[PDB]
Amino acid sequence: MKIRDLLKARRGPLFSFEFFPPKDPEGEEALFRTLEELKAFRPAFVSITYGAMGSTRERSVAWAQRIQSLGLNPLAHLTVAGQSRKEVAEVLHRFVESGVENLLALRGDPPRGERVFRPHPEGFRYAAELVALIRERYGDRVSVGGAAYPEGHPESESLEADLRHFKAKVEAGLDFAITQLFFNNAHYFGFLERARRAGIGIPILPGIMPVTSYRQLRRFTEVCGASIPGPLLAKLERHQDDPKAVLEIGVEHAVRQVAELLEAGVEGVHFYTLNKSPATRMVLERLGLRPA
Ligand SMILES: Cc1cc2nc3c(=O)[nH]c(=O)nc-3n(C[C@H](O)[C@H](O)[C@H](O)COP(=O)(O)OP(=O)(O)OC[C@H]3O[C@@H](n4cnc5c(N)ncnc54)[C@H](O)[C@@H]3O)c2cc1C
Repeated sequence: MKIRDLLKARRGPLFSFEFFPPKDPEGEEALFRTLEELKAFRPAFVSITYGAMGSTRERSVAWAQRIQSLGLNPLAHLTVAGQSRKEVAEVLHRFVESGVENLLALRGDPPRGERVFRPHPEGFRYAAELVALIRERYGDRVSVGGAAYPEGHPESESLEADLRHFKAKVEAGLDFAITQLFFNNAHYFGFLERARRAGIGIPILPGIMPVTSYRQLRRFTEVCGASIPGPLLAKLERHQDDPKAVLEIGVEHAVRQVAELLEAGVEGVHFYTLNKSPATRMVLERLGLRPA
């Protein structure tokens, strides 16, 4: 069930989505419904977001195990921020020990209120270090993915540096990568070519977040450094007080993006659902897919 193999032997573009482990029963109940609805569209793998600095690691392990019994293939996210190397290696072992064959090796953001990353006094500093750890201890027993930034990571000194660091991370042992969310496909195609030019040949999957609220869009882009197309921005701002109009605008925009990506031959599309199914399901259905 390694993503590396799923990509190579695919019969068409892979559908995947991400969810985060809830912090309450109401959250769990809502997530279960979301998993049920999206599972009907046959996801190749399902990402499990890793709480900031390991704050909810036990929950990640719990869900990595739980979705397998639901017939889903887990891509367990794992960061090195705010945790000792030992703590990281431990949770990593719990994932593998639980049947997880796919890991998304990440660094994690700085603590809240801090713009410059600082590692745990006894932890890793770069995602590449975790990729190396995973390979050194498990080899090709698991498939590893990493984050890519079409518009550059906020902390990178320059785009050239951002790309060099990504290549280094790939060289550490990545089978694939998933990009930060983007709203204009040009950002993605441009990054893809910059990558190929730099000698990177691994599959780089586009990460897409269909918008369901104006605030959501503004806040997510402000934090991740992604940009908003002027036309989309104007439309969402004008209809922000209308939940239905906003959902329609966001879904249509995502449909347009995804339709072109699929025609361009991407190997798959990764959806950021924020534990909600409506937007993603509407995009898939408007693209012509129907529940199994
Ligand atoms: C698909 C995806 C999934 C994500 N999932 C999660 C999640 O589950 N939990 C979570 O907390 N966050 C998650 N994030 C956010 C991510 O952790 C933050 O963007 C974080 O700030 C960077 O993580 P990274 O793995 O990209 O780091 P890195 O690749 O390590 O990059 C961090 C910074 O260090 C620089 N750098 C890298 N190597 C070097 C070097 N050798 N020398 C100098 N500088 C270097 C980079 O250019 C960059 O600016 C996700 C992001 C994406 C795109």
